[PDB]
Amino acid sequence: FNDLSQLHCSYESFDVESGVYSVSSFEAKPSGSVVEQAEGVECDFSPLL
Amino acid sequence: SIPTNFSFGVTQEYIQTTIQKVTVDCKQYVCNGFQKCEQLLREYGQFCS
Ligand SMILES: *[C@@H]1O[C@H](CO)[C@@H](O)[C@H](O)[C@H]1NC(C)=O
Repeated sequence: FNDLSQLHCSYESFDVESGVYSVSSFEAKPSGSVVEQAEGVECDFSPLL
Repeated sequence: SIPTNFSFGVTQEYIQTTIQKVTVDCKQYVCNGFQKCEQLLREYGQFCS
């Protein structure tokens, strides 16, 4: 549910000790994707035209 | 045997009184935020605790 939930389940009790604790971190979401390393060739239609 | 000349000798020493405090997140370090990993971590559980 929250950081205190993780802290409570870390100590396996409803009561814990007062202090400073390290809870699991979080990550900024990726803004998108980029795909640029190799591009293909184009089909030829000049003999058609 | 009595001295006649003297010097003020310096002497340096160091005491490692305090190693560097560290903390570590369990699931972020081991698991890298991919949901099947967290599903496969809950059985081990209290190792992080
Ligand atoms: C005592 O030692 C100092 C430094 O080594 C030197 O300059 C001085 O001449 C000495 N004196 C005597 C009496 O040996």
